[PDB]
Amino acid sequence: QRAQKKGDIILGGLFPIHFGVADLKSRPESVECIRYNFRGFRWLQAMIFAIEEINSSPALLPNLTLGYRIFDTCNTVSKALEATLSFVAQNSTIAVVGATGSGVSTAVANLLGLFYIPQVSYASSSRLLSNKNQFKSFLRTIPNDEHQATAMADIIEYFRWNWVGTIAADDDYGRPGIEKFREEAEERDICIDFSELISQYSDEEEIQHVVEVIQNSTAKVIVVFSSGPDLEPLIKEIVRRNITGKIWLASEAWASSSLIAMPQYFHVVGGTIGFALKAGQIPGFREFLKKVHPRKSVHNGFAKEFWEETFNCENISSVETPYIDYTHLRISYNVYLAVYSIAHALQDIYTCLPGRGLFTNGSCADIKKVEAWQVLKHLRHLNFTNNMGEQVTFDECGDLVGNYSIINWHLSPEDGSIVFKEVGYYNVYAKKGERLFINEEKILWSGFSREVPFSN
Amino acid sequence: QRAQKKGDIILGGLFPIHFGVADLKSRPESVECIRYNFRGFRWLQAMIFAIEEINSSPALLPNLTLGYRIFDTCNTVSKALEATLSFVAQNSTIAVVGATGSGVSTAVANLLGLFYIPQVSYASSSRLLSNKNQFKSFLRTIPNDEHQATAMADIIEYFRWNWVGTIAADDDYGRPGIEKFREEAEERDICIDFSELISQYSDEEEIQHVVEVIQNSTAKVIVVFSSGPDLEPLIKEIVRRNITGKIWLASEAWASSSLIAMPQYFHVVGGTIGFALKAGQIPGFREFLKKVHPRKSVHNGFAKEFWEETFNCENISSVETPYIDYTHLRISYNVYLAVYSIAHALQDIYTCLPGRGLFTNGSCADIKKVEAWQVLKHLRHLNFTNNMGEQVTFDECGDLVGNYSIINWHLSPEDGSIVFKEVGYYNVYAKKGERLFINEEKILWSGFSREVPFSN
Repeated sequence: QRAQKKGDIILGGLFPIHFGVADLKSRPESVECIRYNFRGFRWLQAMIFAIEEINSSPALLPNLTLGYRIFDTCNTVSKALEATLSFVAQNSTIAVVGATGSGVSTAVANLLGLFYIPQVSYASSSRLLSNKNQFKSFLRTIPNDEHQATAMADIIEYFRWNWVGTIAADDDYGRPGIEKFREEAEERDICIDFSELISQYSDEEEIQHVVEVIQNSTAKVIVVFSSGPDLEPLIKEIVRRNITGKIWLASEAWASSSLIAMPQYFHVVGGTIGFALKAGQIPGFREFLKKVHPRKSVHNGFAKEFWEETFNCENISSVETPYIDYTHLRISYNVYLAVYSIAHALQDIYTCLPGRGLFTNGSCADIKKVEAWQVLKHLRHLNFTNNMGEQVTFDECGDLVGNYSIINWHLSPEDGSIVFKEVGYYNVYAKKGERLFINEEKILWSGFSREVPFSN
Repeated sequence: QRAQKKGDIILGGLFPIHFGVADLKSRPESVECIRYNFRGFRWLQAMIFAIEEINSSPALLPNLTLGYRIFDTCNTVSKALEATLSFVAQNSTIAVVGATGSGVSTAVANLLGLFYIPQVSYASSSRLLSNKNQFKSFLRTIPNDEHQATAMADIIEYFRWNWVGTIAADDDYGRPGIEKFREEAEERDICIDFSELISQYSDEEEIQHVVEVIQNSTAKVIVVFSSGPDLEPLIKEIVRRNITGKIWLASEAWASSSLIAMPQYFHVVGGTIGFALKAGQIPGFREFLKKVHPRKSVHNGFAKEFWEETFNCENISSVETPYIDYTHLRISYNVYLAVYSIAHALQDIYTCLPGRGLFTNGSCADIKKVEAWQVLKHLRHLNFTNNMGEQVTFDECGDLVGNYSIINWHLSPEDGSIVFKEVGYYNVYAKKGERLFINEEKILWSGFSREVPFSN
């Protein structure tokens, strides 16, 4: 299954269409995914949507079509790596949209970097990815977790808390991020009661042990740096243990994750203050999402599966699912800018006056035979503006930043569903000590109480 | 340059023959190594030595020759990855000796795992490599750093110290290891004055900052988890800063590293207590090392370089160098067992009675057409004995353990060189609290003083 389309310029794509895959008595026989990832399918959608829009856009890259080769990482390096090999078979993909996971992106960046194939991630936020010495051809349209780690400490200090816990996934997006927060704390005089590591495949024993350490601890505030899949197993047992009254500080990855944000668990996950990326605006994207259908599209071979999953195999709106059930496009917007950033780099090459080329002898690149390294060069020196009206320009470490959005989980009496209410903002562009804004109101501590909890 | 030799069974090899490699105005043009790694060349030597010995060994694998395909990782994933691709071009290498670096091995294990190619590392000691969920085809002949992290804490508690520092390389062999030690401390009531991260390519500013944090701190004991190259830059400035009286606790990687262990720095690096792996015994290896010569051997294309480096381009003994200047073979012995472990696995396949096969239907594998996954199966269930007289059998996470050797750096008045005197032992096979033995004598605190230093 691969969303593929013919084009003069081919752009690779790696998306988590699923959440994870299922001795050697025989051939390994590969492995199969076992959990469809709605929203993740809406991701590749944006990518394809942006490609179509730019093809229909005469101003951007005229007399030139752009094709795409998009696969499924399924939150597994193995499937992601097999794909990355398929991308560098000739070395042709001029660029590949980075994967979402920090660990998955790390591995793909290793191979892609060897051939200097520009990789623009849309979710990877691991500080380790900023090592251009190893990740030379890595670029990310999402802020690193260094800023996030700082914001959490600010919030804990803001509510006068000195006794807190810690739970991070045993992988790139968590262990490194927590390290930064640990350093953020202690300096602000915030003692850490306990530190725990969880995984999507933690043994039931491990889960029991971490739940045991969650209890016992007198700390009521517990910071959590983990994606939805890794924290899914832990929260499940916490729910049956019915451990309530523990306030959780989400970490973006699971701040808007439906995997954890479900009414059946609101008893414990209720009132979880987390961090969301600034909501972007992709116009005409809603209609594109509704115009999906098997037999139709054809290129997006991923539709069949989607349809089977959304219709137990008919209007998409008929069946509720995170695919079209969205209020703010955040990571989806990141993907849109990611493909647009490459589009502008290619357009720059298409429009480079001789003697004004960033290449040697001020020479330009023949887009008729553009090379990936040439795109990387331009991508490094990219300074265009966003559709939202915002100058976009990757930094020296190929990273662009943006303010966060403090969010608090609240229950809606209309449908009993979990509505995420913005409660404050964190201005990254601001100065230190004047970057955090949290309206004390709109904060339902522990899902209901409106009195700041005690955590000393 | 590749040490290659024809054989029915081909075993890959990745060794750090060097210590590291040297915009996009033009094609990247690859990169070149810039520091020969003596001892590292002595490593591949052992590998080749073991291959020859087993070929000349009729009992082990009769009527069967074994060829090798060995390259240079040069402490760089990029060169290492390019090699790993060369190994899986057909997928043929039945097995590849793992690299030395934790980060380099991690990446190679990703690709090798995809094709289930058994990888047996000889130095990689990163706990993260024990994640068989990701590293399914990873096996290591060296203990993880979890045991080491425990030993350090024991030593600090043994000498009644509560105020200590921390300096780890910003990579797999350091950041994860220190995390374990941090947890080891605090529990033993050992406060950490400061924690710093260093790299082989840390900016001079970074070096100045870490040296500044090294000073100021009242902590006299400073634990250091880093390989020789990463700590080389920091120690250089500490020497010019002439910061003396600071006791250092080596971490195996640099406990016997000539890069740091040099008389010109004994003023600061003097009296550094570190951890060394149990010394193994490879018989007849000395003569093999002396029988090296360009024009001769031919297969080891790495000789030319070696010769140029050892003779500024003649008897090898004439020129002193860590290649033949060795008193205890440790990692070299690890490589010997690594290739022997594969040899025994292949011999098991060569001798499997029908109906007694670890494969389905109790079927054996046709060694005439042996597959890598079949070798992996056998490697998992390997239980042979060492030449030193020791049963060798990888654990569930493909890791074998061994007692460590507390070492203290001492100056020899005969040549003014830095002699490493064994001072104690750490029995991993022993119980908790009864595994650490450090003779208080033979300990020259700060290189000279014989009075336990004060670090509160």
